Amino acid sequence: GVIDTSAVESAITDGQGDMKAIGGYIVGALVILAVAGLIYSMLRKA
Amino acid sequence: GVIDTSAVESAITDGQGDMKAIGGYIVGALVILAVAGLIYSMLRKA
Amino acid sequence: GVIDTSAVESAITDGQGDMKAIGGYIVGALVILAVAGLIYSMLRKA
Amino acid sequence: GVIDTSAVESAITDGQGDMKAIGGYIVGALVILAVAGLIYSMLRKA
Amino acid sequence: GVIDTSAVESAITDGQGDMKAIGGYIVGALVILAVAGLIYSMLRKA
Amino acid sequence: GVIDTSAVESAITDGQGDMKAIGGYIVGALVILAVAGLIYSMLRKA
Amino acid sequence: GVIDTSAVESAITDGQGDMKAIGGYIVGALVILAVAGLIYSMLRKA
Amino acid sequence: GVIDTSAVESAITDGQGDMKAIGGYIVGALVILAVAGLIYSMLRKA
Amino acid sequence: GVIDTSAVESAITDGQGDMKAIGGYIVGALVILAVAGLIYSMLRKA
Amino acid sequence: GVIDTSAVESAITDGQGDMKAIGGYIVGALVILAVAGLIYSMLRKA
Amino acid sequence: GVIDTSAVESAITDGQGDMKAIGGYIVGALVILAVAGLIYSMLRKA
Amino acid sequence: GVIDTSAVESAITDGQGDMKAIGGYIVGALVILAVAGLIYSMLRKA
Amino acid sequence: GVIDTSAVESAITDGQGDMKAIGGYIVGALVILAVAGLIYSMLRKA
Amino acid sequence: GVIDTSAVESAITDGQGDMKAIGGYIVGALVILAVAGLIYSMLRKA
Amino acid sequence: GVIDTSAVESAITDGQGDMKAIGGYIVGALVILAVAGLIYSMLRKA
Amino acid sequence: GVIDTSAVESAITDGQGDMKAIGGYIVGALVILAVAGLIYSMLRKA
Amino acid sequence: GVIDTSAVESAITDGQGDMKAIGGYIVGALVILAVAGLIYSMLRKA
Amino acid sequence: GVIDTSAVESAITDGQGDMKAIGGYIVGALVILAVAGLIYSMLRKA
Amino acid sequence: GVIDTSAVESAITDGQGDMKAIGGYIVGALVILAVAGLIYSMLRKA
Amino acid sequence: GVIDTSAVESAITDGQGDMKAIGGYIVGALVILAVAGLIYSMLRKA
Amino acid sequence: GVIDTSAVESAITDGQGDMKAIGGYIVGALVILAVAGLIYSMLRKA
Amino acid sequence: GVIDTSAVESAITDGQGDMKAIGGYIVGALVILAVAGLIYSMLRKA
Amino acid sequence: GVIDTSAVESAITDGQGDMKAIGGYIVGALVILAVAGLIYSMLRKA
Amino acid sequence: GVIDTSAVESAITDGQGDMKAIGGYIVGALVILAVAGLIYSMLRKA
Amino acid sequence: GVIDTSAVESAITDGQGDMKAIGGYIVGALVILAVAGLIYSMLRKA
Amino acid sequence: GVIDTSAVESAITDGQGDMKAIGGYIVGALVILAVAGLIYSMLRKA
Amino acid sequence: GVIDTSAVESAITDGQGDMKAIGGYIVGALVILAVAGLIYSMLRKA
Amino acid sequence: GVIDTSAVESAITDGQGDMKAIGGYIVGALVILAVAGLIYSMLRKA
Amino acid sequence: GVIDTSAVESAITDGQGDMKAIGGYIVGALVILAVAGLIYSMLRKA
Amino acid sequence: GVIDTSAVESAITDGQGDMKAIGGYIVGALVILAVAGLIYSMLRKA
Amino acid sequence: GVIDTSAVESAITDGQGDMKAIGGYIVGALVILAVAGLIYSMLRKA
Amino acid sequence: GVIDTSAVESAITDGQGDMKAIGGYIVGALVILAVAGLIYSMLRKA
Amino acid sequence: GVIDTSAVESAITDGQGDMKAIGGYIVGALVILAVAGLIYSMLRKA
Amino acid sequence: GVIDTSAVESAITDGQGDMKAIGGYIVGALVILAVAGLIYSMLRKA
Amino acid sequence: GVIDTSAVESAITDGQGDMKAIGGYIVGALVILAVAGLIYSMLRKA
Repeated sequence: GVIDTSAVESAITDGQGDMKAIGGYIVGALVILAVAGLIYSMLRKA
Repeated sequence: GVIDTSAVESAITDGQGDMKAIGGYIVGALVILAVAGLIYSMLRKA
Repeated sequence: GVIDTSAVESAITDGQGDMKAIGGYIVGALVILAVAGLIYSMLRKA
Repeated sequence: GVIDTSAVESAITDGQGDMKAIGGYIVGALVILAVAGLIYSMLRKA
Repeated sequence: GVIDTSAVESAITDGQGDMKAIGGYIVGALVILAVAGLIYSMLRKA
Repeated sequence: GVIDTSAVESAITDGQGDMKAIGGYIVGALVILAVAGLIYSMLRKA
Repeated sequence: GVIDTSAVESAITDGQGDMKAIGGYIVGALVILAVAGLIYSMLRKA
Repeated sequence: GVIDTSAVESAITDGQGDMKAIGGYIVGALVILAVAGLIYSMLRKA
Repeated sequence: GVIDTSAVESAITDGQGDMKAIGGYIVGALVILAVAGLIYSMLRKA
Repeated sequence: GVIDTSAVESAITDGQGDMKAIGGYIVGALVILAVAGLIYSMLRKA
Repeated sequence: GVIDTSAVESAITDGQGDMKAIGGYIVGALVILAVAGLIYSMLRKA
Repeated sequence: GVIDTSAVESAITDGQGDMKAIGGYIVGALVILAVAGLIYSMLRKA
Repeated sequence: GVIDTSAVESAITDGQGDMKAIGGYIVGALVILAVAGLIYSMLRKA
Repeated sequence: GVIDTSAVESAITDGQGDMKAIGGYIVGALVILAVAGLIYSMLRKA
Repeated sequence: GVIDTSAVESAITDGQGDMKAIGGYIVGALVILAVAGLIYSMLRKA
Repeated sequence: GVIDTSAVESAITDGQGDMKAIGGYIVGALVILAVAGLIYSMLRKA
Repeated sequence: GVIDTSAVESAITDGQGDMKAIGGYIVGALVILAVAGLIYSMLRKA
Repeated sequence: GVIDTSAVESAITDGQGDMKAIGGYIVGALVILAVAGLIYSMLRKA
Repeated sequence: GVIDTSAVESAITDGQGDMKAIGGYIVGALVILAVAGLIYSMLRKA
Repeated sequence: GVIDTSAVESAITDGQGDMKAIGGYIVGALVILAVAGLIYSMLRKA
Repeated sequence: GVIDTSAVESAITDGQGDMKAIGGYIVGALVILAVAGLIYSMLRKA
Repeated sequence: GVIDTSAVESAITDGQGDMKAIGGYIVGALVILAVAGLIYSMLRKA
Repeated sequence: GVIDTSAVESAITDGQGDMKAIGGYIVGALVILAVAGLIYSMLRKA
Repeated sequence: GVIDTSAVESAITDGQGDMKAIGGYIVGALVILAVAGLIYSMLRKA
Repeated sequence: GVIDTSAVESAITDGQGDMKAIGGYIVGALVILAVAGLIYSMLRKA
Repeated sequence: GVIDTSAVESAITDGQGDMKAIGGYIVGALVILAVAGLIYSMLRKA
Repeated sequence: GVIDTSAVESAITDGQGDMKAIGGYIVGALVILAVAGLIYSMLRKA
Repeated sequence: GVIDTSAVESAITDGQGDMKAIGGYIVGALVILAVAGLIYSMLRKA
Repeated sequence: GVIDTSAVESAITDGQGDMKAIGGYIVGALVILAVAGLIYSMLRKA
Repeated sequence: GVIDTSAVESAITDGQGDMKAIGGYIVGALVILAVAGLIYSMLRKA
Repeated sequence: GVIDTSAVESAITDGQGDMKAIGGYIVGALVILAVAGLIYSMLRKA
Repeated sequence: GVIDTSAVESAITDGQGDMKAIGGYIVGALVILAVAGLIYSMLRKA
Repeated sequence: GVIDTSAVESAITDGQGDMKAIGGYIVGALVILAVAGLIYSMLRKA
Repeated sequence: GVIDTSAVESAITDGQGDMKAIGGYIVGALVILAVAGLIYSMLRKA
Repeated sequence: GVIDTSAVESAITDGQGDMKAIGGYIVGALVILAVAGLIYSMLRKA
């Protein structure tokens, strides 16, 4: 008997690996929103 | 007479054993989702 | 005359005996599924 | 006959146990959001 | 003639008996989800 | 038959219990904002 | 012939019975959210 | 001549008799599943 | 010759009869879910 | 055949019934906000 | 030969019939939400 | 010579005759399942 | 088939109806502010 | 020799014939679900 | 073979039809808000 | 259906009611300023 | 639709009405100053 | 498809219509201030 | 069936109750501003 | 030998054919939602 | 295969079309505010 | 796309137009003051 | 509902009260100027 | 063996293709909102 | 001796052959579902 | 349920408390202006 | 992939374009105020 | 003896092979959704 | 069961703590404005 | 006598042997599903 | 195994790319507001 | 990332540039007042 | 059995960790707004 | 695991960086106002 | 947890720091006005 669930350990890892990519790159675009909003509020201020 | 259902006791155990692997490693990827979502909500916040 | 169906009484009993094994050990693996699913749903929740 | 659903009682308990972890630690991050938002509103105020 | 389906009456009863266990204990973990979600929504609220 | 949804009655109650905490303590910080704003307006006034 | 689906009539009723509990107690916690939000908006108002 | 198939009429009747037992008691356990599922869905709902 | 499949006509009818019971009573519990959900959404609304 | 969806007609009605309660009583608190704001603006005016 | 699937034509029709009930009455409660929300927004407006 | 297999022609016909009964009446109970399932899905829907 | 969205036509109308109330009565209080401000400026003038 | 499997050609055809009935009428009830869901989403929208 | 998805073409159309109703009538109430807000701002202006 | 926006009609009225108070009493103090200024100018005159 | 800005037409009119009062009565006191100044200059003259 | 934003064209127009009222009548009261101020300055002059 | 939205009637009432507190006490501080401003203008006057 | 799975090629094609209908017509109703939402947001905007 | 998202191209266009209406007509009312404010400031000036 | 800010060009122009009116007519009254003051000083002179 | 604008009635009164003080005491110093000026003119006279 | 998932490669591509349409055209309507809002803020400004 | 299981080799092959047909054509209809779902989610998105 | 808006009663009170400070001390500096102006006018007088 | 945010570049430009219009024409009316004020001060001067 | 499960090793591999296709191409369409949503949120932002 | 909302009690407290900082230090800068304005008015006075 | 069931021991072993192949390789394709689903959920998330 | 989330890296980048466009061009219009406001305040000044 | 706030540096500069214009030209008119006042005082002198 | 939700404890912590970063750095930019606003108000003051 | 919120640290910094630009350059224009106002007051003085 | 509002303490301080600059330097120019006015009054005196 057996069952090599070793290709899982690996394969799942890539899964996390890509979500860090999506997870990071995603944020990169929320900063543009962010800062562009501080500035927008600086100008309308004075 | 007899019937050695001892290879079961064992063999099934591996079954659980691998599901803890899938069961754990699976969660590892739900945290990436999770945290990447707190941060996403921190940035859009302020 | 006669017919010793006593080796049956016994032999069948083992039959039940092993099915409790399969029957129990089997469930042991449905809990791993179970709990690993509550947790999976806790994380995706918040 | 029988069926030892005692490994369930236990195993499920851990399930709750971990969800209190996820459940608590999760909130720990909603306070950071929270307070960081009161302050954000104090500054923009005056 | 006969057929003692009395060991059934009993044996099935345990079946229900254990499902109340699984049935209850299962819910115990859906409350943790539940409440942890009210609170999560209280904090993000104000 | 049965289903002890008594652990709910309780468990949910804590849920409300904590939201009164969050609910109160939250307000404690909206007063600081509040008063600090009356005063801010008193000074700029005269 | 027959089939006593009378234990259903009953057993299902409890089902509704408990959902009124969950159904009510659940709402009890949405009011805390609610009111705590009117007040939160009263203070930030003036 | 003859053939007393009267012990059949009877003996078969018990057969039905026991299947009503199995048939009923069996259902008793499908309600536990049932209700425990309505409640499970009430909690996850709100 | 013959074959009195008249006990079927009847016996099956009860079958439908009970499924209307299960079929109705079942729905009775989906309304509790339903309404308890409209209200839940009314409160969180305003 | 049949299916008494009459307990729905009723049960849903209560649903609306309670939302008028929440719906009305909710507004009662938006007037306090409202008027308390006209007055707040009368005083700061002159 | 044959197969009277005429009791279907009918029986299914009731099925639609009741879903128009649920389908309509359901909406009746989404208007209460709706309007109660326009008004809620009128008051907080001025 | 001969062999009157005419009592067959007939006798078999009844066989079909009863299976249309079982065959129809059987379906009558699959509609109850059916419709009771559309409705069940209408309610949980909205 | 169908769907009586006629209770909407009506129900929404009341919605507008009440907002004219809030909408009008609201203004009634902005005139008091208004005039009380012309007069306030007449007196401080001479 | 022979074997008139002509009563099949026919008899099976009815089989398809009725499944178009069940197949169509069945869908008639999935539209009610469908549309009643677009509308449900229109109202909750604005 | 076949499948009359013609009752769909129609039935869906009504779906759109009603959403134009909800869609229009809904807006009718956003104008009341709108105009009542221009006027509110005219008065507080001078 | 309904929505008793009658508690508004009333409640808003008080709003105006109090602003007449603030509105009047406010002026009472602008006369003191006023007259005290005519006199101040009479004396410095001759 | 509508918006009765008729209570304005009126209410504003009173506004003018009172300013004629303040406007007139105010002048009444500038004549006393005036004449009392001609006389003051007549006496100091000769 | 469609969307009758014709009730807007109209409804908004009234909005302007009333603001001309407020806009005009408002000025009517700034003239009283105005003239009453020329005269006030004529008298104090000589 | 049922749904005790009676704990709402009450709970919401407190909501209004506290907003009268915030609503009143808030004004208490706008008078200090107010009067302190009349006096400030009396002194700078003469 | 053989097996004319040619009536499949065809019959399945209709299957796709109807899903394009459902698939298209379905979208027709998501645009009404869509646009009616842009407009809803235009009005509440200014 | 296919998917006629051509009814979108169109339908969305109307969406823009109406927002130009709301968008323009909306401004028409901000000019009345505007000019009525220049004049208001001309009069109070001299 | 577009935005007809042409009704502005016009509407604003009237704004200037009326301020020339107020602007001129206003001066007409400062001459009366003026000349009436030269004469007042001629008489008191000799 | 309510709003105790009674603390205003009072609080404003003090406002007038103090302005009579400032208003009177202020004049006390304009007499010293006054008389000291009659005398100054008596002496330089003869 | 085989499986021509080539009709996927294609068919999915159209999927993206249409979402660029919806994706673009959608934005076209967010600019109208956008600009119409800059202008709205220019006018109310001066 | 012998046994020509050569008509099998062939005949089975057709079996696979047709399942590739069913297997492919089947998928063709899961893409329509698929894409029609991406688009459905694009529209409801913005 | 509850909501201790008692920390408000207090906290707001301090708010008034400090504004009396600012409110008083502020005036202390308007007297210096005041008197220093009577004297300035006494000296330039004679 | 793609996303033609080119209709933005353009559309926004018009936005600026119109604000220069409002921005300029607006000033045209502040000069009338301006000059009409120099002259007003020249006349009252001598 | 034997059993060439080698055509499996291969055949299954294609299975994975195609799911990477579906798996990838599928994502290609979730990015369009994604980005088109960042942009949608950038525009509505400022 | 449980939920340690104790890290909230604390964490929120810091929130208030920092707002007292911002709240105080903020005022420190409104005094500079204040006093620098009394003096500015003393000098321009005499 | 005898019976060499030794070719079984062996032959069956291969049976298990191949099922590990099918058993493993099968899973290899459930991971592709799995991961491709985490990622699908990451993208739609933010 | 694999999953080419490389088309993401790219595709998301464009997302940021366009938001810099919207982000910049957006600001271009807040300066027009800005400067047009300094000038507006220069003119009304002197 | 980035944000070209370079169009600001420039655009603001023009802002100052025009205020020097308004700032200078404005003064040009205060000299006319000035000198015309020295002369006015020379003539009335002797 | 088991389930190592230890990688959560950790992973979530980073989540908070980064939100303190976003949470702090975010505020750093609200001070620039803040102070730049005190100064802006100092200059326009005198 | 991880999440590189390092592109934030940076990106936000630029945000502050640009607000110092807007923040400074903005003030540059409040001085022109300022000084141009001292001078304006010097000339009108003598 | 935490929140370093230490960069505030500092940053705000500079805010005061610069206002002392503006606050002082501003006065420097009110003395020039002042003295230049004493002298102006000395000369016109004798």
